[PDB]
Amino acid sequence: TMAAYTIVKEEESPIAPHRLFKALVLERHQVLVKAQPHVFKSGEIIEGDGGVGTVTKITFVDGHPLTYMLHKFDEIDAANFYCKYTLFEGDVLRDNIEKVVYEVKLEAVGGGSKGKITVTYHPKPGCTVNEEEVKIGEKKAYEFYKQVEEYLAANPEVFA
Ligand SMILES: [Cl-]
Repeated sequence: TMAAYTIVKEEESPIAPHRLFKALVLERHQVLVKAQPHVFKSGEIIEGDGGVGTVTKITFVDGHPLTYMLHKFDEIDAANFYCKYTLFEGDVLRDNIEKVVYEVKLEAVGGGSKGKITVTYHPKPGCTVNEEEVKIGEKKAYEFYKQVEEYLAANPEVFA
């Protein structure tokens, strides 16, 4: 009940993985305002050079329930379309979550991709991970994912 809580998800995309990996990982801070300008106000690198160790800050628009998030890149293997990164700060963590650790892995399937993401919610000591909260966060994450995919399909030159 006070353990970390992990979900794994796999889905195929018609988008080629080099584009999806830039949009969803490496340059996500530069795409999220373009793909979801009704949710995200800004995305920027606040520390680092783009690679391992980089911290990004994403802020939400006014009127959104959330305010900002900081993520750090832990591991990047761009040739294999793999990244581990950690959401380590922000109001979305509320009081009970220490960090959320993400692993993304894509591979080419014909002209598109197969993607796998693992998400691990780490509660603070003496706290628990609330499943309804995870469900709502994951629904919203899945909306972002699908709207990035719809943006890349509508704008085929981007990251091509
Ligand atoms: Cl600032």
